[PDB]
Amino acid sequence: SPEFAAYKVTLVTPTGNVEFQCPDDVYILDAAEEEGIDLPFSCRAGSCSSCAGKLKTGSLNQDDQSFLDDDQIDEGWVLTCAAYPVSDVTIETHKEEELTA
Ligand code: FES
Repeated sequence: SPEFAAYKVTLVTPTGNVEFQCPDDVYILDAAEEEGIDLPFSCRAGSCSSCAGKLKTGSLNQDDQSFLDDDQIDEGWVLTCAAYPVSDVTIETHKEEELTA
């Protein structure tokens, strides 16, 4: 494993695609906000639905999230405030309304 790495993050938002580099040790949401991007959030701690998105391409680490159950992780759900990229990723944002619980 490299000590450090950078990953291309593409966010498909309701109003456009936005893209940015994200370090291996920076959450999706923080890397987006570093580039002026407006995403939904609240707790910023991985324990709610505000920042939910759907993984479309690549792989994510979500050790730091606690709200999504294993079934939801297997459905492609992502808490963008608690997810690190481990590859180039594409994520559809603003998806909280699709969650059941
Ligand atoms: S804002 Fe609450 S889990 Fe991300």
